[PDB]
Amino acid sequence: DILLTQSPAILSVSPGERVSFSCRASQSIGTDIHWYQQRTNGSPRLLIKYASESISGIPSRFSGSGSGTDFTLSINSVESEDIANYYCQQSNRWPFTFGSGTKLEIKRADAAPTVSIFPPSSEQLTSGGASVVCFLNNFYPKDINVKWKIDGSERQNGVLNSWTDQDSKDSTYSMSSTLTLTKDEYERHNSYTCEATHKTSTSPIVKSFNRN
Amino acid sequence: DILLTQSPAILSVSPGERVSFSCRASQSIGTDIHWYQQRTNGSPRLLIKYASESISGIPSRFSGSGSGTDFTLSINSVESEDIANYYCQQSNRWPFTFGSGTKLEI
Amino acid sequence: QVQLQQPGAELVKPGASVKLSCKASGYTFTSDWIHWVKQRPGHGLEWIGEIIPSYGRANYNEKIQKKATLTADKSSSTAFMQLSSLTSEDSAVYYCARERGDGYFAVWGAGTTVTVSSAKTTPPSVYPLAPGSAAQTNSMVTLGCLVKGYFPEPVTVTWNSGSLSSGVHTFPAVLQSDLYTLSSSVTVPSSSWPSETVTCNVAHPASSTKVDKKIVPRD
Amino acid sequence: SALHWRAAGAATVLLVIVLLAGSYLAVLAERGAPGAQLITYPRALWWSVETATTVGYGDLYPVTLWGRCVAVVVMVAGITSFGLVTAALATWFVGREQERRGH
Ligand SMILES: CCCCCCCCCCCC(=O)OC[C@H](CO)OC(=O)CCCCCCCC
Ligand SMILES: CCCC[N+](CCCC)(CCCC)CCCC
Ligand SMILES: CCCCCCCCCO
Ligand SMILES: CCCCCCC
Ligand SMILES: [Co+2]
Repeated sequence: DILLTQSPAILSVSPGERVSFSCRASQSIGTDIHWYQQRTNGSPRLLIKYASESISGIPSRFSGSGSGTDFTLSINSVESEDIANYYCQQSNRWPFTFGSGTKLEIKRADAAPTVSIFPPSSEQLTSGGASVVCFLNNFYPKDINVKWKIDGSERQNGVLNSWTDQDSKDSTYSMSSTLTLTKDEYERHNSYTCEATHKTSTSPIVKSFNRN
Repeated sequence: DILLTQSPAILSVSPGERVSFSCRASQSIGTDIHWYQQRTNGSPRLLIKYASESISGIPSRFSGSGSGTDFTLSINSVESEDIANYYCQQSNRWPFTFGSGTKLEI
Repeated sequence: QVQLQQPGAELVKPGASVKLSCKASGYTFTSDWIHWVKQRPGHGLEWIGEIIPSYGRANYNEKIQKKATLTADKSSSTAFMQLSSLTSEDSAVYYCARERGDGYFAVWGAGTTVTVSSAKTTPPSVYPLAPGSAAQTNSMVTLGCLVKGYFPEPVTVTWNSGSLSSGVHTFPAVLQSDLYTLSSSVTVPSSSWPSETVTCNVAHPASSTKVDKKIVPRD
Repeated sequence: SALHWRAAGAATVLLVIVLLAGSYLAVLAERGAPGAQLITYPRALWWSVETATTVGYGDLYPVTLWGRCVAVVVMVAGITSFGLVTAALATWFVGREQERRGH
């Protein structure tokens, strides 16, 4: 089968810059290469067909070039909605094959997170569980640490975290931290605090509430 | 003559695992590759013809894939009777040539 | 209109089979092929097979072990893929796509999330996330809802039936003891809530449940 | 009217139909064969034209049994049909020469 190599696997660029994705075929395939964009949780979307042909609805920003074995997808002036995975596909010889993918990453300005802490809901307390949820939102760079304190003391057990991929609206990152307890364990403590340490400040950002 | 490279020369695998033998031709030969199994002290036995075609009597376990220069013999779920030497053979251009062999080890 | 309709999810037990559908609509020709494409979480696109519904001939990826059997129904315009004897290796999103016989996939299904597990289906509990009484406000306010104790993936979370888009992120789910949990975060101008209303809608296709949750100030 | 021109007309319509069905069937036959290039409809129509005229550049060609049977039908039909045009022209010229002679 025709092997389609896409290297680099990841590409970092600053907003408004020109970007070029590479696709190399293991043998000569004229111009029988097509390019797809796949955003986080989306299905693939055709951008360019036969190496250079426009699709309607695709921004004029996107172009393609190349023939034989070497192919290029280009974006004039990258913007946030272009954060995606990018795949090439060949239809020269049976079977059709895909390249392995290039991820596009944007380097925007540094931004501090917006922290929010949330007490458990009364509907949840009724069911006998308690979840304290903390959002660390729209920060950049992606490196971040969250810390929990119950009544002044660092808590580590029952804390699950989740990070988002780079955001296609503003190129930032976000993270949720969830401390789960029983209603009982939650009842025998007063103050619950969420601490975020991030590049943008030597002092942590902290948010907390008391159970009363 | 067409050179047929089979690397690795030996392949170790755990029972029931999927195994893949590699055969690379020094030039493009469409699908004109055939695969043989040779057990200790036995004669070679044809497994796959024209890169992917079944032979009757061969367990469904065995399949082949590839074209041009890169060929793969695969075994879904290896078992003991598969311990053997495995050879590829080309019939695209005269003279017919054999690969050097991959030994399967469990 | 959505050219290719696939179910969101299928849950399947090790060793069991499933039959995925893909209902085509729009312009349909004898030259049309329907392809099936497998994507594992975090990995790339892998081609499984194709069928020409106008003739019923199907071809398959030879590099991979054959789990699929492709069929099509000319009258109902539906392509099917029968996946047989699955393992956790087979847990993935399976897309269908349509090719007009000219090499490229002009359009794709939204995909069917297939989870191969012994564990049982469970709809999510949806809880509100409104600030506590000391939470000082800015020009914006952050609300959310917590979607927990569900299986299998996925859930879809919208805000105000999709009409609220800017300021939303929904976090990837975490798996603990055969149940998933995630949260979604909305941020609206603070002057606009709670006067203008704010609701999350959580669809969980594997249990055919869609629930609403309005976000109101604590009391 | 005259048989030779009827047959020429008919030859041309048949050939167009063979080209079109050959394109469709070549793709059908050839997909599922690793390495096959004769697998999309537009280049298949081109391939069948260059086969019927017997030009055969070698940019495209079937590699399967049925693809090759398809190819043979296309050749025979292109050669036959163009032969029929030559035949019809010879009938035309012969009849006009009989006249010019007073026969
Ligand atoms: C002097 C004796 C001549 C005997 C030749 C007989 C060949 C015909 C059928 C055998 C089936 C087979 O396994 O061949 C098809 C092959 C499948 O592997 O693919 C092929 O491509 C065979 C190509 C043959 C195309 C011939 C078309 C002519 C109208
Ligand atoms: C200039 C074209 C002539 C090519 N012909 C006929 C054309 C076929 C469409 C080939 C027929 C052979 C079967 C004549 C042979 C030339 C020696
Ligand atoms: C001999 C010409 C008829 C075509 C043979 C079968 C067509 C392709 C089958 O898949
Ligand atoms: C089975 C009918 C044959 C089609 C004509 C070949 C071009
Ligand atoms: Co006379």
